[PDB]
Amino acid sequence: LKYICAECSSKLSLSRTDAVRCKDCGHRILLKARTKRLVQFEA
Amino acid sequence: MIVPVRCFSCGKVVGDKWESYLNLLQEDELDEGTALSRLGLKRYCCRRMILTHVDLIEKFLRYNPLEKR
Amino acid sequence: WNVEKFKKDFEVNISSLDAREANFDLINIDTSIANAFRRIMISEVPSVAAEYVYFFNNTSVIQDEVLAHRIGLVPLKVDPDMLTWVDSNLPDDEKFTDENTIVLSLNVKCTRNPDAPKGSTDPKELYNNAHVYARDLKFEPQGRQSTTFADCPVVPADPDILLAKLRPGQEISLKAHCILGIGGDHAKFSPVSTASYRLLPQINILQPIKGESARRFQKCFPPGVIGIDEGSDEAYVKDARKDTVSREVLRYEEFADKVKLGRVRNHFIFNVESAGAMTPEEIFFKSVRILKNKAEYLKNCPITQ
Amino acid sequence: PDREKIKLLTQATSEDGTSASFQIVEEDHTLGNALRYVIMKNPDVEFCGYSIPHPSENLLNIRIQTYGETTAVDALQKGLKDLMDLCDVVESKFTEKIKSM
Amino acid sequence: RSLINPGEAVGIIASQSVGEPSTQMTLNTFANVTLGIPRLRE
Amino acid sequence: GYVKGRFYSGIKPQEYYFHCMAGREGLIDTAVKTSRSGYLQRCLTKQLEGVHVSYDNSIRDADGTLVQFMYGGDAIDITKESHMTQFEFCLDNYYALL
Amino acid sequence: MNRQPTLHKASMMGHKVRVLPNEKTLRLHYANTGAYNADFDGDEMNMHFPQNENARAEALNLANTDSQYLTPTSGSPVRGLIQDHISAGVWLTSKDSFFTREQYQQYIYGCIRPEDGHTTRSKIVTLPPTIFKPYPLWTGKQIITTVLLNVTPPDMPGINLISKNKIKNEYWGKGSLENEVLFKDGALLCGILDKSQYGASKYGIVHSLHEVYGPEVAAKVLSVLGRLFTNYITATAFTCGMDD
Amino acid sequence: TFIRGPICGTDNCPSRLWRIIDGRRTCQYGHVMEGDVEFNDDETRRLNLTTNATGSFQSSQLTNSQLLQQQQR
Amino acid sequence: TGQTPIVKANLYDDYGMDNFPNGFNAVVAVISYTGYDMDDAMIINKSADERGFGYGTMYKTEKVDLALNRNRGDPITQHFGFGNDEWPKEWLEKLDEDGLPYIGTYVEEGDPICAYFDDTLNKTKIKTYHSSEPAYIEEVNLIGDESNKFQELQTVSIKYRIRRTPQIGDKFSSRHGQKGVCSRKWPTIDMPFSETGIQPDIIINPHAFPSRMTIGMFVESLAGKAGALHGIAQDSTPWIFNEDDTPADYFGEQLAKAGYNYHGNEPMYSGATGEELRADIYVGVVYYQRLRHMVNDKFQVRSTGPVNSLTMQPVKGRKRHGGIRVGEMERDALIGHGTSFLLQ
Amino acid sequence: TTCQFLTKAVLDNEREQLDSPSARIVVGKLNNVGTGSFDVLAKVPN
Amino acid sequence: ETNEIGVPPVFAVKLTYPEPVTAYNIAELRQAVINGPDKWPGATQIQNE
Amino acid sequence: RKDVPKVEGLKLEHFATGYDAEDF
Ligand SMILES: [Mg+2]
Ligand SMILES: [Zn+2]
Ligand SMILES: [Zn+2]
Ligand SMILES: [Zn+2]
Repeated sequence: LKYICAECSSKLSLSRTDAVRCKDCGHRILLKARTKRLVQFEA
Repeated sequence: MIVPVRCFSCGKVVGDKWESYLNLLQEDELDEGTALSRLGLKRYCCRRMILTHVDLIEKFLRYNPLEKR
Repeated sequence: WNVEKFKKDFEVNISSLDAREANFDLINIDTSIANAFRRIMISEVPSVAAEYVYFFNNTSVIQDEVLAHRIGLVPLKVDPDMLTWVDSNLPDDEKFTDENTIVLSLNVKCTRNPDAPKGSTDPKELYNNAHVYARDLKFEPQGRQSTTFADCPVVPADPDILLAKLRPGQEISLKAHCILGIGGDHAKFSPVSTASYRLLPQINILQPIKGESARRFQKCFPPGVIGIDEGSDEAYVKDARKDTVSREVLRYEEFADKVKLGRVRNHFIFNVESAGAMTPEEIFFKSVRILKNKAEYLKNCPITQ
Repeated sequence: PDREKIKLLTQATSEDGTSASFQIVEEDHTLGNALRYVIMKNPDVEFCGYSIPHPSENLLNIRIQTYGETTAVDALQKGLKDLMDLCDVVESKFTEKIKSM
Repeated sequence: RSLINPGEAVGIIASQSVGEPSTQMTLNTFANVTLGIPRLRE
Repeated sequence: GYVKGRFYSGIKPQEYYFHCMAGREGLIDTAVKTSRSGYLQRCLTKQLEGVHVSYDNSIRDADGTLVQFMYGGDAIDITKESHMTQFEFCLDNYYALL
Repeated sequence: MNRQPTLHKASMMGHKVRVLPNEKTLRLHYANTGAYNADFDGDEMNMHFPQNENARAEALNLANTDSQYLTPTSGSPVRGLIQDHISAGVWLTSKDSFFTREQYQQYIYGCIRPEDGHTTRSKIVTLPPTIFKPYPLWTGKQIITTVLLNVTPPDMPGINLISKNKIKNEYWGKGSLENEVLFKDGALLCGILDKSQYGASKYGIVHSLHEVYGPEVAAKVLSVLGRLFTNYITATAFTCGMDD
Repeated sequence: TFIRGPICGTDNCPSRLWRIIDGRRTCQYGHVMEGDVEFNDDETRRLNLTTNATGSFQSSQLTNSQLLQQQQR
Repeated sequence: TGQTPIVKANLYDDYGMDNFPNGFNAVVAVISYTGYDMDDAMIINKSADERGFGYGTMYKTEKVDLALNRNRGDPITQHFGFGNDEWPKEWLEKLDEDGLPYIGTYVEEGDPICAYFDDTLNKTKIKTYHSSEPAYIEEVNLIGDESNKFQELQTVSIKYRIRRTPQIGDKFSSRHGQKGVCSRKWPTIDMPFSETGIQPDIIINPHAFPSRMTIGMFVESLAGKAGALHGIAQDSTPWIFNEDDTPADYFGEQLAKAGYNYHGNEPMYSGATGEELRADIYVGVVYYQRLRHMVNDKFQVRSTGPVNSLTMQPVKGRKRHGGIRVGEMERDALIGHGTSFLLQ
Repeated sequence: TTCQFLTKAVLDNEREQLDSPSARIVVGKLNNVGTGSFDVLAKVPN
Repeated sequence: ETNEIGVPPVFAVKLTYPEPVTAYNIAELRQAVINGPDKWPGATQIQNE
Repeated sequence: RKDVPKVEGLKLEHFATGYDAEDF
């Protein structure tokens, strides 16, 4: 899933015209979580 | 943050002795002086890396947003 | 001067030899050449260490570029004769083949252990895979490398190197592309812990010290440097190879005109330690055979205008 | 072969070619002080010394001035031969001490 | 040969040679005549 | 205020307080050196600024107003005057100056 | 170049460009840190660039760093070497410095380099050694002679000068004469070199070379002495301990 | 990365006059627009002006008229 | 990589400042050797810097907002997320499918940070990274409204993590006001090695001392080398020593039992030529600390660019590529040279 | 004080003659001190 | 030298100088246009007649 | 006033490069 709640740390996702809060606490700040990508670095 | 792999001045691989230092300092109950020379830190450039290290990663780990507290 | 006047006087004399360090003397050679061997072993002798790190996923608390850097300083046990030299000219279509590269991989997830004894503290038995060591790097053969490296596999030379620390929910997943390189481009390719020399110290006594003062003369040195021969009771040099020269006698007013302190100036006591890839005696042959090839390559280029 | 390793300079060369000064690329005190020691043992070289014109960029200048018995370049190439026979003594003296250890 | 050159700026050079040494003495006092810049301001 | 200590063996707690009292007096003293000797140069330079040597070796103003009849009395540059009355040096090195 | 605050007119000079690789800061020589009053801990300097040929000829012929050796305040020099180069000339022009044949020619060529810039001869000329027997050595006062022999034009004779320095005769021992500096036809015979000679002091050696040979050979000798006291330091370096 | 505009003030284009080659605007095939420079003001009564393009000022917040009211219903 | 000092005062423990480390115990040689370290400049060993010596990292937070200019009652005029018309499709390489960037990407000056699809202009718009420094992206937060619904994600907060490696021009200091600029990074083969193989990390000039008179920095190098060898930390509160018990007679005595020189000197060879140096030189372990004011926040270059509108002159910049100044004091210097063509 | 020297000069109808090096920076001529102190003519034949 | 300055390669790219084309520099202004704006020595603009 | 006390119980922590603790 996309996002993560701040207060209770439960994964969730949102849609268009959907409320921006968690569904177990109603906290109003969501961290966009990290997915799998291919960033290249030089060691 | 975490123990560095290579010593800065000489280049000796020193990043693996950290848990074996905190074992010899806890279990066998030595000082800091015979413990370091037991691991084979004979200079004083590589000797200060184990001796004066502050393991500040253990405070950074408690702030974890991937598990409900 | 001639080479036969060098071949007769030159004398190597090995003191000890291990798989991690080496101590051997070089008598009767110039300082412009004994220093030329020291600068080659540090700077220009090739070795293997991971140059590129491709991050699939990292949600740990150590950020990416530090973790990419901490992988680069791990000494792999790959013989560097076994690979070949990457060409930094081509794009990725012809850059990495099965003969340039070695592919390493690392995949660790960490989650809670429900068999935790109550009130315990140590995360060896409070979490599952909480300490990411260096032995968790897995060798991945690509191409003909399954037949080539079938005898000896790619192991890091010191496996307990701590790379990260994890807590539940977190995961590391990367790939590393180890190549060849000399120590003059980055300090992770230098296949040597340290490599120095020192001229042999020379203690000569002028006035024959005797009695209780000679007993007070011996203790201003390491034990074993200065001896006192019985009979004549005069202080004599057992060996000055153990001298750790510190000028302790010159602090005393009643010894400052009996001893001069000097060197031998052609007696280079080398001391070579290895970082983990190669044998210490194999590096010194590689430094001699590079200065021979640095001359022979210069001997055949034409001299333009 | 390579045309860009060593090149003789024209602003500092005599007509008959008994005093010339080169410029080697990708060298330092590693070769430059080891080349300067074995050239000066040749008894026709009046003057020899290196100088690195800047430590940032990577060049190395050698100067050779002889008396007239030979050229500068023949004085250079006799040292490069004698350096190659000097590394071969140490390597041949080192296998003997490793094996007989 | 040690003469002045025509067209030179001696008006500027006179001002930057009274002012610029006067930076090295700024009111850092210990007959009784006025010293330093407050003499030079008068 | 007499401090009989030195910086090699260290000073006493009372002498440390007197020495910081005089060390601060230097830092405020530097804090006036910036702006006060800067208006002095501006008043001079704005007024002169055009006072140039003419081709008669006089020192004219910009609008033709005469100020001096020669530069300082002898038409001598200060940057070329240093070895003008060092007479023994011109004698000992006569041929190189010829 | 320019450095705020610009007090006197010799703080806006005109330099020739030398384009270096692999850095991000402007690089400056120590001889210009008398004019800008610069200290290398975070000082920032501007740099301008004239665009026509009129204002290009005037930053080379009127405002350059060669033409400004003496301020018009009183006439004293404001251009000369600093801290490590004054503590090296004391140790190199001392009586106790003896170089063999290899170390003599290495210090000469490492500073002079005839394949570019200034060497008014064609070859590199040397001097016969001081001690001839049993081991031919040179002295450190022949290195300053050989440097002044190659940068001076050949069709003018040497320089003659008697002067002093800041170290009295009592510090060396009895009967010494190392406080008197004597140049006889461009050859140092007596005395050691100090801040009074090749620093920013009046009536030294580089002030006299400015006055006999003109400004273009004054600011060449200042550069060549910069590199002789740099590579000499890198072989016989100079510390300052606790026991001092 | 471009910005549409005129063709060019010369016959030597068509283009969409791309953005800023530092200081002035440029066409695709090279020709720097001659001549105008990007303005900026580095430092009351609030007005309805929306200066965005190259530091020059634009008009009020009425768009093409009926489309905001046909699509709203 | 923070480190705790060896020579610490006793209020380092009772105030708890080992929780926030400031510096790193460097191995400092007091020597004039390179000729690049005169006038308050220092030399860092290159092959100690490339093992992470004083590696730093600067974070920086920008709040991407579109709830402004909204006139207190209007509908949600623009939304996050991708549209349905054409958009150049290399935006998808760096933006996720809701108009927010992928966590951990590598942004340069020109890459997008959010793609908000407008409605009153019917176009898939964009917002771009403005600063010229290549940064990553560490965290993105979705801030919701504290008031009622309004729920089309009007406020987002992005945090960029910027790498700061020790360059040439980066100020360092000791604990004694010896503030200096790193002037070159010296290769480790050219550094003066010791008789045990320890090349230094930082070479500082000996000419810095006798005008500043920092004799604390001479005793700190003895108490670090004596403290590293026997593995003890040293007390260095003021006013525990006096005239009779000086620290150089105390910290020198611990050095003599360890087999070193009583005055803190070491016999050290040269790196270029290979010969032994003349004097035994003076090394130690001095707790440094890395200053801010990196060189990357300082430089500035202009050829032609954005001007002012009233006077057609360049702007006051470093963020707008604006010219420097030629003041009223640099105008009076250009006349005094006699150059009236550099004045025009 | 700029208005004071301005109001005296307008009431006098004073022609400025552009001689000071601060007046030639306002108008934008070449200065008089130094290299702007003469004229350079060319010598064309025929 | 004493009369020099070390310009780093971030200033040696943005600073230009209008050097006109005559017969003696056409050998060098061709090599300086081909090098482009991001290789020193290069050039970053032309200007027609 | 009491002296800053001696740290007691020390031994040689620096040997020649090729020699060790047990040789001495
Ligand atoms: Mg400063
Ligand atoms: Zn929640
Ligand atoms: Zn070490
Ligand atoms: Zn166009």
